[PDB]
Amino acid sequence: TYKITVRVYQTNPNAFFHPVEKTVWKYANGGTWTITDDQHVLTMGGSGTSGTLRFHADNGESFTATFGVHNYKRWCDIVTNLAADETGMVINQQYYSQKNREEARERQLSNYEVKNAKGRNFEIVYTEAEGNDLHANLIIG
Amino acid sequence: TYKITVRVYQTNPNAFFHPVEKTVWKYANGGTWTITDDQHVLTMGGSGTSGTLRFHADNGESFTATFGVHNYKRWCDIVTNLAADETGMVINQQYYSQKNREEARERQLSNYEVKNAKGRNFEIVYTEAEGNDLHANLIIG
Ligand SMILES: CC(=O)N[C@@H]1[C@@H](O)[C@H](O)[C@@H](CO)O[C@H]1O
Ligand SMILES: CC(=O)N[C@@H]1[C@@H](O)[C@H](O)[C@@H](CO)O[C@H]1O
Repeated sequence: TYKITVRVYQTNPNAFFHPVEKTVWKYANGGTWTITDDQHVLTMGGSGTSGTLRFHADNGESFTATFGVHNYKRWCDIVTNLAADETGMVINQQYYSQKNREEARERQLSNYEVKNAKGRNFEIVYTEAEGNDLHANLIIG
Repeated sequence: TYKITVRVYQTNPNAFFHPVEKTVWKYANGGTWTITDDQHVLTMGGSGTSGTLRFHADNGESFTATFGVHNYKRWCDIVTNLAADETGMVINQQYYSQKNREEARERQLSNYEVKNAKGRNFEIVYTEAEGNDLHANLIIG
């Protein structure tokens, strides 16, 4: 099994984001999202699956942060500028069907950042980036 | 918009279930799962969508409880004896393509119960079953 423990950092007082969806993809015997000490903990049955957290702010901004393991190496991606019909479960499935998402997963990134249309930065950084007990920061700008 | 507020009653000390996935379907401008006063709150953009909570117990038992609005009336369904590849997001999507799930949704039930292979009962009952501010108990046997 693989575990990814996620700590969320919010740095900008002009918004407040909160989790509104948490999904687990069906490969590698699935998995579970739970909470321990205010951290989001994804446990997966083996290498080859992932889970997505969707966040929403009062001002209408939203994004997904997806975490997984591909051929025993961690990966992550952020999708911003979400339309109302781009829920977390829609995005999570796309990592195994849609070319640009698949390629993001295949990059096996220990860190990734992107800006939305409003210019806000979002970053994931794995602070424990190897082995079966993985830890990442999600930093919202 | 439609809101469904869910209170979880665990009645049997021989197991302990906790939520491990919370998904939102893409129709009707999607929606959001949040928590207020230990209650799971689903808000949806209009009629025609739903959200799934998956629960897991440390003895290996699990189930999905899905809540939504179909043709302006609440619906619910429970799926248990889940295979490892039947995550919450898998089940949630099935309500919009798999005929038996579609039919369960279209029944617009305000009350439903079912047993798993171990003989445990699971029940959803809407205590406020009318209008746009809906309230349900999820009762674990
Ligand atoms: C601006 C933005 O969010 N771009 C995302 C990018 O971060 C992601 O790597 C890619 C593939 O999933 O999808 C894009 O929509
Ligand atoms: C034992 C069990 O979970 N049976 C479920 C039933 O409750 C549900 O109405 C139906 C359609 O979704 O799918 C079955 O697998």
